[PDB]
Amino acid sequence: SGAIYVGNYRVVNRHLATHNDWANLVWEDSSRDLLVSSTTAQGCDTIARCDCQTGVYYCSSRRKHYPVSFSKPSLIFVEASEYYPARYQSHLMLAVGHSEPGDCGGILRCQHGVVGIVSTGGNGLVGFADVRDLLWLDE
Ligand SMILES: CSc1cccc(CN2C[C@@H](C(N)=O)CCC2=O)c1
Ligand SMILES: [Zn+2]
Repeated sequence: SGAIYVGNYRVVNRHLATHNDWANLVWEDSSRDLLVSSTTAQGCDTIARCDCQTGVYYCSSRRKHYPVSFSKPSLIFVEASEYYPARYQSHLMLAVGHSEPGDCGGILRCQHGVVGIVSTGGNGLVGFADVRDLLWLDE
């Protein structure tokens, strides 16, 4: 679990979105595993606007943050779940690091701000859904 709070918006993994998130829906993209809902309070998280490939993510299954090198956002094949059939997920970045399904939503940050949230991982892997291209989050 985990979410980004910026302005009048809440960014969550689409597969973890609640009934409240869907009744206050602003935008969703199944191919990215992202959903954005509107909120009654103002958020102060800062979204990074950069091409950083290094940062730190929160891993809830270890109660720890880990520094990682991560790939550029791209279409990567992801295996099936009760949430999705096997498919290409877009705007996804991989790093070598620990992750388990309940780790989805943990934030990845660089010196410029929030980069994305955990959404994948594998055998050692871990994947992050990028949010840096969502320029409208700031306005
Ligand atoms: C086996 S480690 C791991 C870590 C994070 C996530 C997963 C698998 N997964 C993929 C998600 C997606 N983005 O399609 C949907 C929900 C889900 O459980 C495995
Ligand atoms: Zn950066």
